[PDB]
Amino acid sequence: MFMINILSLIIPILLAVAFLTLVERKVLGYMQLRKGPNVVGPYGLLQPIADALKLVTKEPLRPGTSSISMFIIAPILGLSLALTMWVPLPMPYPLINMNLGVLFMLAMSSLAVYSILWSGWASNSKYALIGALRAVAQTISYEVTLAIILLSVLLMNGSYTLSTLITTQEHIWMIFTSWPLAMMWFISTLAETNRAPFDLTEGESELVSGFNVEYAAGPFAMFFMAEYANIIMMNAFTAILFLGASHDPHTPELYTINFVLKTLALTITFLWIRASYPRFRYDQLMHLLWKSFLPLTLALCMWHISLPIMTASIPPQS
Amino acid sequence: LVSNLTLNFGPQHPAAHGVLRLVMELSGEMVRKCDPHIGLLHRGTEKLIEYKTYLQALPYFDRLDYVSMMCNEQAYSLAVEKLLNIQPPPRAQWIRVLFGEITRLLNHIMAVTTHALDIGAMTPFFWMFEEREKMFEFYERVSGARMHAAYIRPGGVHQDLPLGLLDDIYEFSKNFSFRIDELEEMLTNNRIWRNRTVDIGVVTAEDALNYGFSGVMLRGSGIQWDLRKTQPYDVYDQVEFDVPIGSRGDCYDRYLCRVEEMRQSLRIISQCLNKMPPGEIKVDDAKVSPPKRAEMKTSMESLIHHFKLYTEGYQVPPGATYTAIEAPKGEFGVYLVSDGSSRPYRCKIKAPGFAHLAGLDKMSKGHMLADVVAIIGTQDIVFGEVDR
Amino acid sequence: TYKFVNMREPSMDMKSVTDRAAQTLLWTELVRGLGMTLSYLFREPATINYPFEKGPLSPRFRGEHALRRYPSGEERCIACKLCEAVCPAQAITIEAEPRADGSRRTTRYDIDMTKCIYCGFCQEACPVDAIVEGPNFEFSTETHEELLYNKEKLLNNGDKWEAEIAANIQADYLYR
Amino acid sequence: RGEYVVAKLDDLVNWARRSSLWPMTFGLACCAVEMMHMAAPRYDMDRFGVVFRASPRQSDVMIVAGTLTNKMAPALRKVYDQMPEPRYVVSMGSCANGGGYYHYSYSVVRGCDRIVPVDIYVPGCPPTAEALLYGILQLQRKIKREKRLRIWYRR
Amino acid sequence: MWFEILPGIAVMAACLFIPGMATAHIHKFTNGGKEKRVAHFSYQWNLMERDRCISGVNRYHVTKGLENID
Amino acid sequence: EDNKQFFGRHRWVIYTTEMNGRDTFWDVDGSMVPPEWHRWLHCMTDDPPTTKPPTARKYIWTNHKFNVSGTPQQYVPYSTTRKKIQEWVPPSTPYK
Amino acid sequence: ASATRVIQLLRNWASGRDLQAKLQLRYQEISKRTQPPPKLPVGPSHKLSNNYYCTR
Ligand SMILES: CCCCCCCCCCCCCCCCCC(=O)OC[C@H](COP(=O)([O-])OCC[N+](C)(C)C)OC(=O)CCCCCCCCCCCCCCCCC
Ligand code: SF4
Ligand code: SF4
Ligand code: SF4
Repeated sequence: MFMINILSLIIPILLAVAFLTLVERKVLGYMQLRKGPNVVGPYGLLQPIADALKLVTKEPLRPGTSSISMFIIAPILGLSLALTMWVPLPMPYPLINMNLGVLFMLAMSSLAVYSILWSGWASNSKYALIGALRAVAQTISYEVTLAIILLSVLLMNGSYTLSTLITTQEHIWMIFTSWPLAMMWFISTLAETNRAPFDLTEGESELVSGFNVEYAAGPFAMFFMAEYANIIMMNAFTAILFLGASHDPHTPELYTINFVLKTLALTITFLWIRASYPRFRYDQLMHLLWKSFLPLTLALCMWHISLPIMTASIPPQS
Repeated sequence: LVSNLTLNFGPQHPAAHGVLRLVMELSGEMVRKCDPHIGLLHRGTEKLIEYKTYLQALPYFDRLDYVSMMCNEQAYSLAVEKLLNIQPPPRAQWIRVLFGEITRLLNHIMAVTTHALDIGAMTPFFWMFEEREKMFEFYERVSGARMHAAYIRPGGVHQDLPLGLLDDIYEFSKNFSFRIDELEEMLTNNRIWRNRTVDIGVVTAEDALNYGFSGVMLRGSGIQWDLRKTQPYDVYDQVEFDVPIGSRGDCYDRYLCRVEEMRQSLRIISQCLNKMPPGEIKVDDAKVSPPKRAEMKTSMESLIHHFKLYTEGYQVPPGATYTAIEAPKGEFGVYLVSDGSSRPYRCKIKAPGFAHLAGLDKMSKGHMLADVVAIIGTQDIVFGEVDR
Repeated sequence: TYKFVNMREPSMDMKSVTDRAAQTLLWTELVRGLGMTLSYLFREPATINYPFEKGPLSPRFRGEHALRRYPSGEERCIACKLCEAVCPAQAITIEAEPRADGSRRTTRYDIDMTKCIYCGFCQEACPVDAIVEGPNFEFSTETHEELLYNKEKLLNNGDKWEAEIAANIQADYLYR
Repeated sequence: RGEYVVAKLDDLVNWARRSSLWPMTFGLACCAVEMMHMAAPRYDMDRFGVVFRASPRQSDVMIVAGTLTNKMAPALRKVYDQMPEPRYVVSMGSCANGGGYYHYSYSVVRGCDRIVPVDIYVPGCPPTAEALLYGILQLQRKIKREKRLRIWYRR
Repeated sequence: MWFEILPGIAVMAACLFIPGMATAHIHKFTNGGKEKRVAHFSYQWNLMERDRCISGVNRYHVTKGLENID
Repeated sequence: EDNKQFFGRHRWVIYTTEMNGRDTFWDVDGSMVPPEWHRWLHCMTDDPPTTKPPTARKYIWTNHKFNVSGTPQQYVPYSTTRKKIQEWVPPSTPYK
Repeated sequence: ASATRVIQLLRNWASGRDLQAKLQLRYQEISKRTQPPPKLPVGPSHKLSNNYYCTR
């Protein structure tokens, strides 16, 4: 039965990724006075299937200068991390219930930077390596703000347990208590998934596709699935962290509906950023992180350590 | 250990503005020199023109700056008419100015939206390419072709406007400023767009003059110079408009100049619509402009002149001219040599993009790799006229 | 006359500086951009349902070529070669001779449609409205050879499209 | 017999391959702007599943939109070789078709089909965005009638 | 127009709803119709281990009340 | 036609399912529109052939044909001129 | 032009301007695709006398 739980978690997530491709294309199209996929199936509903089928029957050109061991290990690591990021998530009850769930997510997402450091190195070409190094530096630099923002927010939670976030946000959203940290967290999440003006590793008009140039068909498809799973997962984490839904122990379907709707709204906002802004330069986003986000994050961590102590509002640790 | 990355490639790159090989060495992150390698769209246009009659050479100019077709053919027509010592009729001149400003709108839409798309703002491209499609419809309604009209000819224009065209041009123009507003609502004040354009590709006014720059690349640096005002052609002296002038000579100032030029193009188009005069649309001299088909099928002289103009062409008196117009991309000119026959002896085409791209190395000094994409976009470059 | 595009200095008082600080820290112009895209999402798209819906054209549109006839069925082309003389791309190849009935008619009339620039100079030069550019624009081919048109091909194009070619000509000949 | 299963599988794979025709932006000259007009909202090539793609490693069709010069032909053949299979080439415009206005030039290759095999020849100078869209749908119908698995079953 | 994006969003919503509902219902099924007991600390684990021992059926969730002894 | 739609969508054709011996339930294309309706469909005029029929000619095709490229009905070019140089044919009678 | 009042209000607010008066989609405001025949004027030298080509 637990195996069935794992399967009924993984497979719907991959399906949601597949149709997130369609949803993103349609949202971009309608923001651009066009339609997007509306021919292949009703309202493009069979388009993700067409993409998945075409990709797995397309020739996966592997580079002659590629260390194939890591060339295939990188997609495995990426997709395995992208899937395992959902196992502690408290759609009302988690698959895996840990004391340190958000710490587990921080660690697992920090292991995901290897899939770029290994793909760029394995692909050789002597230039995709530079794009991979830029991506890794961006990822590790925004890990700092992710970690510190999570630390400051959880000082109202009292623990690293994600189920406790539901209890913490019973009467009020955590957004009303930490909105500046919410904006910085949301932009950090944007930057970590290489999205929006932070998509420097796959700049369509900067370096064509960067670290993913040599990957084609199948491994490219799995990398794409990993990225979109990470996008939906990060938006789910954001919804649980800042927009906690009311929970009825006798009707958890209500919480699930609430959470899914809020996660979809945040994902649609992620696609909304993509259609509205130009692209940051690499040094420009590094400057943003290091000289704008980091000082405010340090100050707000200070503030959120001081605040529960000076108001006798320290949460329980149980 | 000096291993400055010599990435000497990028033609297939989507931001290469078509076909461009860039030879680049970087001192780490920043550009040390740019070496544009052009000729990937050199089709021998200037040699082919020597084998073409004067009428036969006109369609070659549609395909030089294939974003500003009617402006190129206007420049060529002005040169040939100057050599012929003939004058196009007033209605033809007003039509030429109106469609030159429509063409400037088309070119500026393409330039600004592709610049933004290269930077990473893809959305304004589609909104404005719908307006571009409508102006393509105007082109096709006047000439039968969406892009390469071949409509403006030495002597005037090919045929008159169809009934109801001015009404549709008025309907389009009365709504276009709202689209410029929406384009500015996404770019002008955006802290990311300005971060990618402010103080990027700064060129000194004197250094802009000495490098042969023209148009927005001049007025971006504050130089008060516009061919439509200083050296007016057609009926441009009878139309009122403003010349937007920059102050910092960077990509952002040039972008603002192009947007305000779109607004002033709308302003000119309004007067062209309101002041279109009656009359013929080609010079009433059948030894230069072909007669009406009805006269060709009825009158002996008209038939003879139709035959000769469409087989031999008109003879142009011997001489050479350099005539230039204020094209949407800068000063577009031609040095046209005539030996007295019906074919040009020599036709050198002056394209502003040639001199502008010659200055890419200078303007990219001490800038990152992502800034060169912006600097190419701000020099708006069509390699059909760079390479000819 | 001219105008300055970026010659405004920002005001430096309490209220303006606070306005700019709030714009910096609360991302208000980024919110304006989000609003513009959101407003475009709720606008009817300009897309047409091709091929069930078609882009609008005019009678002057220059598409596929055709050779025309008189109402008697006799060809209009009397092989003057004016179109071949004027053709900017030298896409027109013509051979002629007296026909068995004595008429001045072509025996070869080729248009290299891959040499053609579709300028319409041939139909301007023609004194009898024999060669025209028709309304057809959907004639892509799977091989290069089907785009090297024959006299038979062009006459079949004329017989195929004459019904609408003649209507277009009647619509626009008074401008010519 | 077992030829019905092979026919159904071929139909499935050829529906998936023509429903996701991802082309490569080879914009050489004036034909490039009519192709981004077919990209524009009025025609919206994305509604057919025809996306705006990137590096040839994820492209299924090459669109040669513009004049190919002698200086440029080796690069075009290089990127054609780098396309994974199945791959198709659409020649758009007179210049790419057979040289066009510049057919008799010293520096212009007379038709891209001297360099690459071409599947569809789209005529016009330039072809209208609707003409290019017609060529794209015609290419889609070419893919629909391929019989790769039925060829294999009778080998 | 924009409401034709809704089908893909509905498919996404169903695919995202499935995991949470499945987790809740599997937890109810395998824990005696009640919520899966949470043991973050050794005291809760010891509570569950005592529960398993006294149930007689080696299942912590079979709850013995005052009907068992008193 | 639906004149309350915007220009370019106010007119459309629902193609036939069968034309010239070819099934066209799923496989349609713009070349299937006959020239009489081609003018109205692309808004070159405001009048359909129902109200303003084309002029009848005895040489106009009575059966419109779509693009037959890729079919055995495709056009293949050939020289339409006759041979220029006539060779000398030797006598059939030997000299010896 | 088929958009409901509520959707029109939402998009007017989001864009910050009343976009219903300047719709980018054309409607019955365009000119008829069938027009009356023209009658174009003749040039200045369409004269029967006082028109020798050596003087022009
Ligand atoms: C009693 C109360 C005590 C505590 C008080 C706490 C402080 C309250 C006041 C602080 C307000 C500002 C908070 C931090 C804001 C960011 C800081 C920063 O550097 O900003 C400027 C920075 C840098 O701006 P800049 O570039 O103009 O300035 C840089 C520095 N100078 C001025 C010197 C040039 O900008 C950004 O961070 C831009 C982000 C880009 C992406 C935009 C995304 C738009 C969409 C957002 C949607 C909403 C997000 C959240 C969604 C929901 C999530 C749950
Ligand atoms: S349209 Fe122009 S290029 Fe084509 S055949 Fe006629 S004259 Fe020659
Ligand atoms: S088609 Fe017209 S111009 Fe050409 S040879 Fe025949 S009659 Fe002369
Ligand atoms: S075919 Fe015509 S429009 Fe296309 S690139 Fe060649 S000259 Fe330009």
